[PDB]
Amino acid sequence: MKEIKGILESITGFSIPLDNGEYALYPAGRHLRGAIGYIAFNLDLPISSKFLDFDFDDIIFRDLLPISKCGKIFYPEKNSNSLKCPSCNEIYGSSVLRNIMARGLSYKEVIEGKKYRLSIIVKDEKYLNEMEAIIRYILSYGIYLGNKVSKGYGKFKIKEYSIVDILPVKDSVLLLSDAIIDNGEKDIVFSKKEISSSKFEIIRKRGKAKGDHNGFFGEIISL
Amino acid sequence: KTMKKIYVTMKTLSPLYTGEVRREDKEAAQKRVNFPVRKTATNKVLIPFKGALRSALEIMLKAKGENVCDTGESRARPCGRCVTCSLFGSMGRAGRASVDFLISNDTKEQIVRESTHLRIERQTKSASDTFKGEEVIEGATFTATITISNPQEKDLSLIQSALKFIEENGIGGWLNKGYGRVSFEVKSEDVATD
Amino acid sequence: AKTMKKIYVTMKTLSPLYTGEVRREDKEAAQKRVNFPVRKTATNKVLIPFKGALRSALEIMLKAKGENVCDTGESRARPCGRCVTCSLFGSMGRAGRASVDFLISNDTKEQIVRESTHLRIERQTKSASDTFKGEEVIEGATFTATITISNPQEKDLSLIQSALKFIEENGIGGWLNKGYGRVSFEVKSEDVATDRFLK
Ligand SMILES: [Zn+2]
Ligand SMILES: [Zn+2]
Repeated sequence: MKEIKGILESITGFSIPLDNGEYALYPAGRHLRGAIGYIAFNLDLPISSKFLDFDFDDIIFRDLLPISKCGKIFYPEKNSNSLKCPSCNEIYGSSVLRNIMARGLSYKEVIEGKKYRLSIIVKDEKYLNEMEAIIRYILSYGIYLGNKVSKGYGKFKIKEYSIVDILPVKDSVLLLSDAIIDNGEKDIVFSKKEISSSKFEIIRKRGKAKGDHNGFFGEIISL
Repeated sequence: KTMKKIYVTMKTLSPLYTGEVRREDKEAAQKRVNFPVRKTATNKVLIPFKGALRSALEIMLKAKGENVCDTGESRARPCGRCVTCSLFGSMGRAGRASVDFLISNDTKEQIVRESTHLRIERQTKSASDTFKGEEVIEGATFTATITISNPQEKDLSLIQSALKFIEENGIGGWLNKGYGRVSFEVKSEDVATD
Repeated sequence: AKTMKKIYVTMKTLSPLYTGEVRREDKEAAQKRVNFPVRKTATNKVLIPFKGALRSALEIMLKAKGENVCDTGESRARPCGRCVTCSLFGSMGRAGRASVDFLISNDTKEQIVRESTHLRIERQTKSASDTFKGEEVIEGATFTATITISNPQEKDLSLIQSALKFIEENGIGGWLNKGYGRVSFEVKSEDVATDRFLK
């Protein structure tokens, strides 16, 4: 278990349209997986095969929840579109979202110049060496998370590559990312856009909502 | 596999304008300017690049004779076998090229300068309307990164002629007034495994 | 379409030239020394706006000739999209066909631009009542632009050259009623294809 921590910085703003008009203030682990998948497959790194299968977890790609001036990552509040920091009391909020109207199109985007958390918990050191290579490509050539990647949006660049061994710190959890616990309430929607079948599947799995322990969406925090 | 890494560096030769697209940042400038320049929240000026590259290659490759999808209309669909539709994408398959925004190297208050434009009554020979608009100075340096994956050998040459077209035609807005006359430079490299 | 008429204009100043600085920062940082700075690049070369001069020349002459042209110079006056100046220079719908570049000088500010004393003299007591400093481009400076008509519908070069004769007689820039801005253009056209760069 050798997890690669970091704080990514948005060099260019990102756009995550979710559902019913609402957007996503920070990018999620889904986007991280997908982008690392692309980087791996386009560089023919072997691990790419497993990344197709979503029901996996030898490398769990947790979300890109933002970090603050209080150091500690922002955390999802009880039924709120805001993420008050644990230490200190600053909110992330929908003040990062901006309605953009460009050449007829009308989408929304989160402003750039922010600092988010990189946390890829590697369960077995088997794939940690390939994890070094994917964070090498991110360290040099950036990683583009979100919509309009070919147009240039979502330019995240890592600023620290701290490869730290971590424990599953199970205890007793907090659901730091809305997860599909059987038939919970919040509707969660994903995608498996596979190249070499041209197959785009809008998969949906209803579950719980972040703001309320087999190892470490599906994240957990001490409470 | 193989992937191209065309790092483009622009230098502005005549004043640049690309309009601001965030509604809130626009309206928080419509008190002062009437045409604010597109700006990041890191106070850097970003220009759309993919559309310009695509448009230039579409126009050029069409005039040469090669069947390309003109996507400058309201077609809302290209096809999948075009010379540009392989490179700058199609509505079923992603692009081989992933063109990035031409972000600046300097911040605003060092590149962007408010300006005055006029409308002159042809008989009175005096100003009818006056308006403010922002612009990027000449000599200002911008950078981008084209990321053609699965290179097709002609791809680099097509991207650099596209660049020659956007040096003749211009990037940004107000291109018939004299704005946006630029000068690119290419330093390409083929990234591979590690 | 398949070809592009590439007009190459070279202009020589036959009189002092003034076009005012549009940049508020550059103007306000010049009011310390000069009351009327000229339009200058950050590459220290002098810009003159050219499209509007060509469009004003053709609209005035074409209204005079009896042709039907729109007046895109009045307050709240829209273009037509049916006139020949709406085809050559553009409307609120269809883009213009001529992409008229700026008239950028071939020299820098230190070799063409001089500060100059200007006066207001009382008519009765024949003595100066106001003094101010302007910048002016000297006589003999060479500026270069490039008009580029896409879809070169023939009569383009004739209309552009007639407009350049009008600008030669009338002037380009500011203070055009005092003797400033008298120029001499030199056309060198061409018809190079759109596909020219494709290797
Ligand atoms: Zn805090
Ligand atoms: Zn007209």
